[PDB]
Amino acid sequence: LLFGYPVAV
Amino acid sequence: KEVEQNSGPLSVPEGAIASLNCTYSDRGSQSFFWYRQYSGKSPELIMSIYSNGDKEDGRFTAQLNKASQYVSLLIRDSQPSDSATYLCAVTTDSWGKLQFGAGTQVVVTPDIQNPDPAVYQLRDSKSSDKSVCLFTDFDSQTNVSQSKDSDVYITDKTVLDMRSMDFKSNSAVAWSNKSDFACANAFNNSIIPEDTFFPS
Amino acid sequence: GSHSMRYFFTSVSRPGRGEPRFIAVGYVDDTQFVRFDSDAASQRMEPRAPWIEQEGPEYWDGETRKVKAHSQTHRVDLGTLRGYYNQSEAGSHTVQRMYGCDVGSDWRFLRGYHQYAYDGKDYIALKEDLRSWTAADMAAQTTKHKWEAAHVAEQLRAYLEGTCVEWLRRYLENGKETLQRTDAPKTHMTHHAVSDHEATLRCWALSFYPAEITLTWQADGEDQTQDTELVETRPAGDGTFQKWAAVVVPSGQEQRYTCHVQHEGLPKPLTLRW
Amino acid sequence: GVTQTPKFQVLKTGQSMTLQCAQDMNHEYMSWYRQDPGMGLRLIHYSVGAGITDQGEVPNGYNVSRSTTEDFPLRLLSAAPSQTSVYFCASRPGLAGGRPEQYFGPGTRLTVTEDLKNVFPPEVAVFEPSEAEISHTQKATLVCLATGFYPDHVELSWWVNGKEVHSGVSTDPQPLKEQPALNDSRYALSSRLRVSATFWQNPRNHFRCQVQFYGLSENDEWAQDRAKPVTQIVSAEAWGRAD
Amino acid sequence: MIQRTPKIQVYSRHPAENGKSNFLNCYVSGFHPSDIEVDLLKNGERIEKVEHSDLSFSKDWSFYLLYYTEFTPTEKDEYACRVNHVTLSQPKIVKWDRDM
Repeated sequence: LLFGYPVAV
Repeated sequence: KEVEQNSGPLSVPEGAIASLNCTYSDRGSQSFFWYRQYSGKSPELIMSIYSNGDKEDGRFTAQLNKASQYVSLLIRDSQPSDSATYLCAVTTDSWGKLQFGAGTQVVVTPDIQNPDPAVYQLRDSKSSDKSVCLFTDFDSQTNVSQSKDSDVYITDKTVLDMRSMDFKSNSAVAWSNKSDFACANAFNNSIIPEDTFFPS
Repeated sequence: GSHSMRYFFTSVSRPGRGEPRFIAVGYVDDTQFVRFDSDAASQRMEPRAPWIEQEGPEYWDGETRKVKAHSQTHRVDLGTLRGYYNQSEAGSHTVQRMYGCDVGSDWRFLRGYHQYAYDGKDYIALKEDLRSWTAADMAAQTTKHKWEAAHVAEQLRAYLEGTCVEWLRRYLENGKETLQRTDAPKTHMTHHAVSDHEATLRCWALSFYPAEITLTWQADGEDQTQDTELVETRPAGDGTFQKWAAVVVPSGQEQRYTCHVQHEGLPKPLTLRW
Repeated sequence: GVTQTPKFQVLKTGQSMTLQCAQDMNHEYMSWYRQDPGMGLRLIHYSVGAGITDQGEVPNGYNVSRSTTEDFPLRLLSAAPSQTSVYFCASRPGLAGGRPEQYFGPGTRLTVTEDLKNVFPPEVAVFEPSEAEISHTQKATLVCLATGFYPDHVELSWWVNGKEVHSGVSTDPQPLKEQPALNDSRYALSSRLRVSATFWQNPRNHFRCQVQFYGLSENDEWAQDRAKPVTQIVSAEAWGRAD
Repeated sequence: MIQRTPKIQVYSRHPAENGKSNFLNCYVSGFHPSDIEVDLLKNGERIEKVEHSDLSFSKDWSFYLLYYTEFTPTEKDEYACRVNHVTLSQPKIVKWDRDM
């Protein structure tokens, strides 16, 4: 299952 | 469908513990919340859990069991102010749709260290065509039934609190427009404690 | 009997040729089970291992969504970054992201990861404690502050320590007959000749899984390992791996040499003669 | 946080209106829901970023835009009696980062009606404590009463000597419908104010029950021996009886 | 930015037994950047039905990729792999040595 919270550099 | 909060109509006395359960179907859920909604108001986020376990910050305690896909909220120390309907939210990701449960209505019922059931009658500057029987000081365990005669109105109990006196009290009102109005009749539909002080 | 789940994301900028590329692969040890490729057709998160084909609509709908999110952030990062280093729009740059978890024999949490790379070299990484970030330059600092304010460490750690291991365990059980299999290398040695003096010895490890392996040359306890030839463990194409090592010796001093095959499918480290 | 206007709005089938919403958190993911007794919260439309907009569980009857990242205006082209509900606008960071927490706006209440007449404002009336309770519990309860008003859009409060009190107030949660049979049934609301006989029996302190009503605009056509239910503040007052 | 040259490996999935069905691989690795052009050769002519793996990378950020094609070998039918990458001043070709 993929992580649900990416954030931009 | 997706989320199920155990029971709509619920109740709980003072100083007690209130347990709210929630169950979700998407195994992939990763973020769980608990919201509190005071009648006529907006839901105020009151709890967030990101790992399965116990988060107990404040007077609230939240539990998360991913294996059983279950969510909890136990309110230690019940205050009447907690009287509100609790909404349970769950989601998968930052782009997933938040999912709420029908909400489970909670009710903190005050104890009256000293009950004093009674029905009083109060009039108003006559330019008003109506009289009102104020049924007050009931036992936390009394229920105000409905109105049988339509041309006669009812009101559902409400707790009133006095800060400086440390005295609260349950109450409800009855009122209407016609030559025949009895306060005995007013609450002739319920568990009126016998001790009714019916002065006139 | 340790196991792990890793997700690899590559994004490449296409100067003047539209949107960048976004490849996403998800493994469980040395086996892949999912993928996403902006270039592909479906444009959804696709299975790659048959035991992942058993999850339902809820799974794929969610996974597709999250990978498009991952794409979206990455799509942005390429532009952000280009600004940071004030590079020209004319050239192409690469971004890579990797995160996952490790579980022990008890299958419980053990490690958590999350590295970020730009143009082939670390840009920012999560420390082992899962609460701190390591920046590789002045630019990457900005990213560090930016993230220390959004609480990435907080959410990721929750993921890495919780849901990552929970789902890895789920896959392991589901890919029982595949992921928990441990294949022993079918070793053997070969001998070729260069001249009337020096021969070349080659040890062979084949059909082994996982890839973890250490083939070694040795001289009755010495280190014939400085002057030999190793080859990157290579996939066979059927879920197993292959690898070999070789040394030169004049047609003679060849019976006293040893090959030390080390793999978890072998009780005792193998030794050979020819 | 999340702000939205108007608070209350009454309408006529076919009228157009736009519910406003704003967020000062640099969130990317705004949404709109409507809450009804039988279904709880239900999404209507939702946007993850600027220029991005998409259908929800009930997008029929609503349009929506997202030119800026701070505003997300819900639009009703031609109002309908089923649009009668409470609307909550919410926002979420999205890909912006931060607490994956969603925050709701104060909400707006809307009552639609085929004929814009039943905009009945309230008739407030205060009732003085009883000689029985004043003599008994040594306390005085005053019951106020707003009646005949519609829609159920009112804010009632107690004002003693030029201040508002919350100490001993306890008005009904949500109002009743006087005729639990009617389509355009008017409502009635109740409230209580308890006090110590010593305070009530003091000739110089004044009690006022205030009821804010939300009706028609001052620029609304009208004409039937009766004023416009414009947002009024119908009150009732009472004085003590050292009696 | 960083540039790496692809380590090329051409082999078979099973013991090259003249006559039986088999698979010809061309495992390219440790390259960077990602853009790479790989092709399988049979007597100097591009093979069409060639599959490849989903781009992935290694702990050092290097990219690895595998290209395979089913085939039946013969003592005389030559197979090779042709890779092209910016690090390569000119496409590099690597034959198949049945020993390796």
